[PDB]
Amino acid sequence: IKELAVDEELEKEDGLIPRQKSKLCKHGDRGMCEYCSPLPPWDKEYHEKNKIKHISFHSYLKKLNENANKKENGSSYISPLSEPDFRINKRCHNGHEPWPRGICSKCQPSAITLQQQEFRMVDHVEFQKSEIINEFIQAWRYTGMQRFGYMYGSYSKYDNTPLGIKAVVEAIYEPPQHDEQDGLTMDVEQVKNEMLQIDRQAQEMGLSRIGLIFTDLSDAGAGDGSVFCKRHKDSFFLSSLEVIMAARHQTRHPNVSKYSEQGFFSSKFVTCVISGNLEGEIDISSYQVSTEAEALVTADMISGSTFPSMAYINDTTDERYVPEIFYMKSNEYGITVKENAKPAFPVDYLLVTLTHGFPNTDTETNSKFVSSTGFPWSNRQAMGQSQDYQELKKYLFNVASSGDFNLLHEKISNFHLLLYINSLQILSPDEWKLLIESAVKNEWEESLLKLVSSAGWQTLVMILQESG
Amino acid sequence: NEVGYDDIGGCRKQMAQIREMVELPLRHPQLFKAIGIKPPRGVLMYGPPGTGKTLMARAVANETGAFFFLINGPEVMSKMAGESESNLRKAFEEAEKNAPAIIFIDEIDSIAPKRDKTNGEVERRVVSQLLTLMDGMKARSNVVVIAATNRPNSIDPALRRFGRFDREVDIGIPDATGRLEVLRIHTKNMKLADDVDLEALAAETHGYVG
Amino acid sequence: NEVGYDDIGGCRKQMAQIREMVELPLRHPQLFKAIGIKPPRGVLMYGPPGTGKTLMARAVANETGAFFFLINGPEVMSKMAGESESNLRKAFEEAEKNAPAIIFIDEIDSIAPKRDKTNGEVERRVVSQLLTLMDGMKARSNVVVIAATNRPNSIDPALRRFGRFDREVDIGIPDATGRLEVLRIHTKNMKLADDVDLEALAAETHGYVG
Ligand SMILES: Nc1ncnc2c1ncn2[C@@H]1O[C@H](COP(=O)(O)OP(=O)(O)OP(=O)(O)O)[C@@H](O)[C@H]1O
Ligand SMILES: Nc1ncnc2c1ncn2[C@@H]1O[C@H](COP(=O)(O)OP(=O)(O)OP(=O)(O)O)[C@@H](O)[C@H]1O
Ligand SMILES: [Zn+2]
Ligand SMILES: [Zn+2]
Repeated sequence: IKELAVDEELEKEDGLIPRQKSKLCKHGDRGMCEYCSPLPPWDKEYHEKNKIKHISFHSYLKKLNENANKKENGSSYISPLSEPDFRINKRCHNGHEPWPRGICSKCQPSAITLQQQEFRMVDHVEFQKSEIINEFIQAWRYTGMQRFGYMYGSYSKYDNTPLGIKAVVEAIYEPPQHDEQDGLTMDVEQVKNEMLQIDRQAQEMGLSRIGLIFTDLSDAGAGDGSVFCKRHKDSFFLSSLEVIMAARHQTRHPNVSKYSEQGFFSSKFVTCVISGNLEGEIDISSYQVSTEAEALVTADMISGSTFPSMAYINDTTDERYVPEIFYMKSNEYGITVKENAKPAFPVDYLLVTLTHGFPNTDTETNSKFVSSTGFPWSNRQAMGQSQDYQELKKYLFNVASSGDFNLLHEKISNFHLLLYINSLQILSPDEWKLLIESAVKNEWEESLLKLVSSAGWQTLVMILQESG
Repeated sequence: NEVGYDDIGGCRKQMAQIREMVELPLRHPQLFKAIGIKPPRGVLMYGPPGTGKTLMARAVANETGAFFFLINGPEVMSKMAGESESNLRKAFEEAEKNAPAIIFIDEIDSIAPKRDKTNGEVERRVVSQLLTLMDGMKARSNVVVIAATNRPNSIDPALRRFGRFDREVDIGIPDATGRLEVLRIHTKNMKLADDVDLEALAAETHGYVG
Repeated sequence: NEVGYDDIGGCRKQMAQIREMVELPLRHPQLFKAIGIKPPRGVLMYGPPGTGKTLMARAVANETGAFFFLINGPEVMSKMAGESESNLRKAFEEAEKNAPAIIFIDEIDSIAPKRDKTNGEVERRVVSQLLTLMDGMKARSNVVVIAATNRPNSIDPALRRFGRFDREVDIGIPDATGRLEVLRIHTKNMKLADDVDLEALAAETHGYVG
């Protein structure tokens, strides 16, 4: 099987950390005893020294390869990187062949200790431009209600975190949803039918749906104060209703891995939320879900509770056997061992954090999508920017009826403009594929003149001039 | 189901010694003001196993009408050191506002064994928490704690001091008239025959406990 | 409040042996120690408990103006393995930048006992780092480690090698001429006294440590 091009590059590099000679070393200069030996990239002591709170899963893959492959014979190639299962094997390899009549300890799911995950799949989410997500908050500034979107992007290496993958996003697509002041809830059938055609155009453009965003602002008084502070240390970090939508999105998009026995493991999916800081701004934060316990129990046992920090655990009806969930908390006198014989266990423990950021404006490798970021989006029907062909006379117009190719190609690289053109499918699919590849790639000057000489682009500007 | 005076037998002379020892601080505290000396707080029952010492503690609690609470032996040791001390503190707080009350604990040998033979860490953990809570409480709430074991010198000897556990009560085996009363309670639902004699089975089993 | 120059009676006839291993690396390294002899850095003070070493090490730091340190045996070694190593490593690099410096170590027997029946390996970890850090300080580091203990035979024989620990000085119990200065120090703070000399009282207190 074949993995991603980014995932195979992190596997080949060892990522060792070099050290220097010290006063504690008693050996010679041409050697190393223990104090200047090469440090492994999975040691968590070096991680918390530089305030890195997770061990960068590609290095966690290396720390399990040392346990799988040894100096001894072995002759196995097991590679035990699989999803730990809480479901019940029906055959059970014993005399209690039905679960209605019989269950023993080798098939019973053990009591969940609630230990936090030490490794994250995505180590650092990054963005492309501050003007891209400024249009997303501007949707709230016009209708006053919450929004929703899906992030399309790619992946590359990250040199800050040892053996880490960074998440790059390029554009944000919004599905048609019904907004509300308190929260939001849309139909999953019309979104999945709409997201199927966007994945078609994302393949030729080199994009993949790897993220989503949802807003939560609660403006205070619209004067000096920006927003309220809903999510803090004493309150919930992520609501339990949005854990369900984050869990189903990770199971729909698996990550291919040759080390896993099933063929897919350790999904690379980000969930970002606009919530605001403690003091005064609308700074965002992102956390992703845990694979070890939460990713498998969401198929059978997650039920909604009235508290945003916790989630209710329901009962067993003849196939849905669940084990007891335990966690430690302080009582009125001291700190005690596991107490939970009670439902509504918290879900903030099962989240691992990420580091969001925006790159510097002075230099970058590329940006690939900065045309205007002011074009009316596809499914923004709550706002007034959902126009017909009247907008195409205002937006591009083949500027001033005779456009220069340095000023014409800079507008054609928009994500939602190219996704609006092919829906009319005036051009051929072969000429459309070279149209979107010219706008997204470099050395575009020889191929842009091929587009203007084609009869399909001439019919597009002729059918636009007669219409309003 | 609740138990009373008729549901036990054999130790009727022994029960009357425990009767006047626990019903005087509960019902009539005016004798404490008249004589000016502290009535006892902790009694200790012991003897051979299977003599119904747990049944006698439920009989003296329901008939007096006090707030009864039970603390079993191995249920404290089934937890760890953290939550077992918190459960012991919660039992003594609810009995203070519900005065008069009886805090009956059971199986003190599992909690307090002989410490000097196995000088350990947990052998002085839960008993030192109990000793600062038993000797430390003072609110004149006239509550009585009852202990139960199978051997009087198997427990740690520091518990048998003044103010904590002073009155020792032995629970002996019933006599011929005593063991007759035990089977009459159990055979209330057993449809026996007419040829079964009542006094014949008492002389048959010489040293049988209830 | 600090110690004076001598301030301890009954040691001035042997205080030069501890002193002469200090100024001779620093006051004359050109004509006295440039022949090709490395300076010995490891001394070993011992004796009965109460002869006052802990101080004697304070007196040589005041008489020479050198930097002083304080490391107790069962205090630093009672921490973690990485915690005791970090306090050991940060003390020697601090002593390098303020030469001359004196690193006082007490109670060597608790860190390095004999290996005839003392099973287990938790003591040999920290004593291997002490012999490691005593090597790479050859050139100009004016440091003299002072090891304080009670019995010289209880220390491990591996510590007594070339360069690690060479001097074994033993301050002894003073006589009537020695303990008279000890009585002279602790009576000059008194307001008045009798008309009887202190040597008449110190004559019968022969086996009495200072
Ligand atoms: N009046 C009575 N005297 C003696 N035994 C009785 C009496 N009434 C009933 N019994 C019988 O004796 C048993 C009582 O024993 P019990 O349950 O107290 O065990 P125990 O070992 O004394 O309790 P613990 O485990 O607290 O020591 C009952 O099973 C009951 O059938
Ligand atoms: N010249 C002297 N000889 C003996 N004792 C003295 C002298 N001068 C002062 N003393 C007294 O003896 C004490 C010195 O004891 P010290 O502090 O050395 O205890 P120690 O047990 O020897 O130290 P350690 O804990 O390192 O073994 C001081 O408190 C001091 O009052
Ligand atoms: Zn080394
Ligand atoms: Zn089974």
